[PDB]
Amino acid sequence: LTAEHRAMIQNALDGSIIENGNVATRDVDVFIGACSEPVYRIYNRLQGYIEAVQLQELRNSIGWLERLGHRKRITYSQEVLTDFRRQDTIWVLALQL
Amino acid sequence: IEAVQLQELRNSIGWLERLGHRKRITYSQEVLTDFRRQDTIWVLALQLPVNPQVVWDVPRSSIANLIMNIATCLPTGEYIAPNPRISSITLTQRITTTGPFAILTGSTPTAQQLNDVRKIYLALMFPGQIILDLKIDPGERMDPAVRMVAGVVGHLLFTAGGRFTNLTQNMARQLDIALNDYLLYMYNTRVQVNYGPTGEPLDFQIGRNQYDCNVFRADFATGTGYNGWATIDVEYREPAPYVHAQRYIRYCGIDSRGIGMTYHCYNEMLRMLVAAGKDSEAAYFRSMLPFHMVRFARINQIINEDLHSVFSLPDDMFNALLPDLIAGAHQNADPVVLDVSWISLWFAFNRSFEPTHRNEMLEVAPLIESVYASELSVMKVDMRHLSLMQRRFPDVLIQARPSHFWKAVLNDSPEAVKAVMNLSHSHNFINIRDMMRWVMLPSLQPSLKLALEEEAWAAANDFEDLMLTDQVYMHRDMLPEPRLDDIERFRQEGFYYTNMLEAPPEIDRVVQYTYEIARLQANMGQFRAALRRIMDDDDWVRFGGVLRTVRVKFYDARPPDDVLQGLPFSYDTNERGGLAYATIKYATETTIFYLIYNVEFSNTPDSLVLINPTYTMTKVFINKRIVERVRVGQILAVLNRRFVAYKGKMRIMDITQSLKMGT
Amino acid sequence: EAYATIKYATETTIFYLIYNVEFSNTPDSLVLINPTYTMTKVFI
Amino acid sequence: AMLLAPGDVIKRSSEELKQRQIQINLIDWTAPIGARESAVMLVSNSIKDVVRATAYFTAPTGDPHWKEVAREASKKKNILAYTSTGGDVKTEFLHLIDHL
Amino acid sequence: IKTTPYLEGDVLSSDSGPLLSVFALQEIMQKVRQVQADDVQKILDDIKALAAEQVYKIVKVPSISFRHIVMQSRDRVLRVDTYYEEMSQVGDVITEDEPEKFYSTIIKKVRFIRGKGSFILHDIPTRDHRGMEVAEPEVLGVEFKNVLPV
Repeated sequence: LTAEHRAMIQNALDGSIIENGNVATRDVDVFIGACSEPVYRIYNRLQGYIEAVQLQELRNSIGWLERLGHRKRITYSQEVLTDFRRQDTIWVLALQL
Repeated sequence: IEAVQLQELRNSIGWLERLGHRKRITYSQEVLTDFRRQDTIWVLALQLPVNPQVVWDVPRSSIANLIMNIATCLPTGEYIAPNPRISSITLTQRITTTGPFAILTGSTPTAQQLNDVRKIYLALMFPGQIILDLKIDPGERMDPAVRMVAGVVGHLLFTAGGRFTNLTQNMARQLDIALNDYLLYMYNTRVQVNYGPTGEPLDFQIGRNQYDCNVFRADFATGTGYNGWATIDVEYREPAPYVHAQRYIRYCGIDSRGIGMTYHCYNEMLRMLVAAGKDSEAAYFRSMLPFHMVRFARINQIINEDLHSVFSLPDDMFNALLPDLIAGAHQNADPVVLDVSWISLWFAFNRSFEPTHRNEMLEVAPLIESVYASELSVMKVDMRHLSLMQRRFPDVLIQARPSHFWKAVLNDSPEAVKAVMNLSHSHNFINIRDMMRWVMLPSLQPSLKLALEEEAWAAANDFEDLMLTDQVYMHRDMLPEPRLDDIERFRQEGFYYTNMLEAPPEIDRVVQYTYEIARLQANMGQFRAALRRIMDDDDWVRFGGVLRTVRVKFYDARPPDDVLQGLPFSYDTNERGGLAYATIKYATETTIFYLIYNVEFSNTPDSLVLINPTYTMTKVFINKRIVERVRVGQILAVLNRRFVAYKGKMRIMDITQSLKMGT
Repeated sequence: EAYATIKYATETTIFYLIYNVEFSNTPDSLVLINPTYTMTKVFI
Repeated sequence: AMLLAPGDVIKRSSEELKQRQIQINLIDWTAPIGARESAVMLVSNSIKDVVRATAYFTAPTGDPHWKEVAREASKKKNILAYTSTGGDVKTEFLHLIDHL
Repeated sequence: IKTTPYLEGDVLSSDSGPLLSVFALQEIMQKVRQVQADDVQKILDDIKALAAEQVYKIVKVPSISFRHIVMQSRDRVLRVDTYYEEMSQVGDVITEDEPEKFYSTIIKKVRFIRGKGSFILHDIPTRDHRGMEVAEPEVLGVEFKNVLPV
């Protein structure tokens, strides 16, 4: 390339700023990139499921696990019942219990 | 220092005596005798009645305040058995009945048992900051009876609900399950039972007459199944020396301000056992009750007496700590959770904490808190002044973020503050919004350090004064050399040289390079070629835009070739086929030098002459008069400042060394 | 610090400079910033 | 429920231990009727059984393999521990096993 | 007041053990470390050192301010200010890439300019003239002992 085109390329590349957003009242960073259509569709569906599951499903899953542990006279670990509420962890629920 | 502040000294010593009569157990020495003079001069560098808000306005600092409080106020102690001389006696006297209590008793602890017991006691010292959770290993084997007895004793040892808690919901439910399991282990004769419709634990009635033991199920709204059952625990009295710790905490509703009193939960528990039909542990608890009561009374005393400082939680925080935990979303106060075993509860039940010696750092706490407050105020004023300075000069100071400002201001600080803030920010995170909220807060602690920093920032507003400048130029010149042919002429004359400019160059015949232009040239590989091309025309190039640091040196012999051939930038060729051909560092070490050659060194000309002629590149124009050629006839003109001093018999004094010396 | 010590050369390098013309589109690898004086010559 | 005790006392106590149909495993060094008399499963001194064990009994004796077993038993978090109080070892151990 | 014996290994003991405060500090640090994963004596002694911090200092003679250099000619000499030379090396290399280094260097320079001027005179040395009392040349801020003989 020439001088003007390379300068324009660098100016365009330096303009990809990073914005701060929220997911389940937790901080995330969002930016702009390029990807194909179906791959982006699958990724967006996965992100939407991750956002949607955080509200109701996994809390009921943890409660049901605790109830089963209460019935079977077995006490579960402290992590699997209290890391639910920890701030700096996102718990993706791939297997609804 | 010239001002008069006797009233401040009287207020400070009044605060001393206020804390002294509040803490009359250990503080006795008072220093009014020295203050009643008129010869010596005191300095009030620090102010004693520190505003508490300044240590709580900083975001996410609960862990740091707790750790510093426990470092500065926690005494040491020992753990004794409920009755001594039981190690030597045979266990045939110790065990006489049958049951989980009989099988458990007569045991001997290990090191981990004592560690867990002291962890339980430490958790009991702090009502809300420290919470307990059960440590469960999936791959272990354990007798049921220890779990049974641990549940039935931990249902009584700790407290839950009411106004404050030191338990999680997990341990509450586990203890309820263990109590339910214990109540239905049938080793003695049979007792009629009647179960309820729903299936939560403890929902049944026992005895010949039905007893609703489902009230014993844990609930944090009122705290029915533990020591907080319908008993007042927090109260208020005559105002404390600290304006944020007006509360007084008591466990069993008792106060020595009397032997043989009980409370509601213990009587209810004993009635529950006597309804269950097991009298052995009933008589056991009946015998052991006074030891339990006296240990709670004296741990109440040590909690209310020693741990009262500025680092204790404020009243609003203490009140709001529990509903935030119930809701499930922590806002500003985050307790830390401590793991513990099963058997630990019973062995902590039998033992009692017996403090023997106090912490040796208790006497010097006010100095530490005042220093901490002053340091935080200094950080606030540094934040404000850096923000204003960045706003003042946009073209020569680069834009930044509050996080970078915080890192820079925390790097240069006493390392106690650095360590505690690092621990606090590692435990809980921060954000830009919290930093903005902190910086627009108006709370400040007046101090000598604050005024000194403010006036120094006022004196340092001139960027050109503090050896930061952008008037750097590159130009090819021939470095002059001493003639050295005539020794008498070299002695008569002298060699004086510098790279300093008496005036900046012309407006024209010069170009300007910024960061992005040089970066583009380096990426394309046309930087040095362009510099050589523009130097061929006998012109100057200025590296403006960003402030640089300039060193200054003096020399007599020839200086090394580094400072003669110094370059404002550094060039580094990168790997082939990358994003750019080479990278540049736009600012490196830049030295201005003054060459004043010694005359006697002409006797050994190897220290003066070079081999071939050379060129010097860098040039700096600075407006200050750093080096001046002055006639001796005016050399006394510098004497124009007025100084004041004292006498040898006069003595300066400060309240810090007076307070730390003790008796 | 009998004023100074000299040692004879550790090694002298005989170089042949053949600049590739393909590098002509990318300067600063074939050009200097000042006129430069070379000293060592070796006769074989 | 099982215990760890040095082999010296168990070598002597094996007859009354077998009388109570308690399983036995050692390593040498050179009227109302109930279901079972005692709840003890076995008594052993082997290092391999410490992972399954739930209690141990210490006594002043000579055994080259008691040090490691005692230390590994003490390593566990929540395990029952009993100590000798002098006097007669035989009656003390018998009372401890029967009353367990 | 002696603690009840406890079993370690297979032997009883009655040792006091470590201090409660040291145990609390180290266990809190361990909890923080295991939280952030996925020496306490140093911080205690550093708290003790911070307890005795001093902001100012007392001096006997003011720091030197100006100095002079001969020029091999009797008519003129060279006067330089020692403050600029001393303050020149206190900084650090500045790069635009990391603003934190730049602002940390600026903060360090401000701390230096604060700390250099924090001094208090106590008792200056002085000599007696024929009728009055005059201070010694050492207390002044100008050094010219090496230019007098020329």
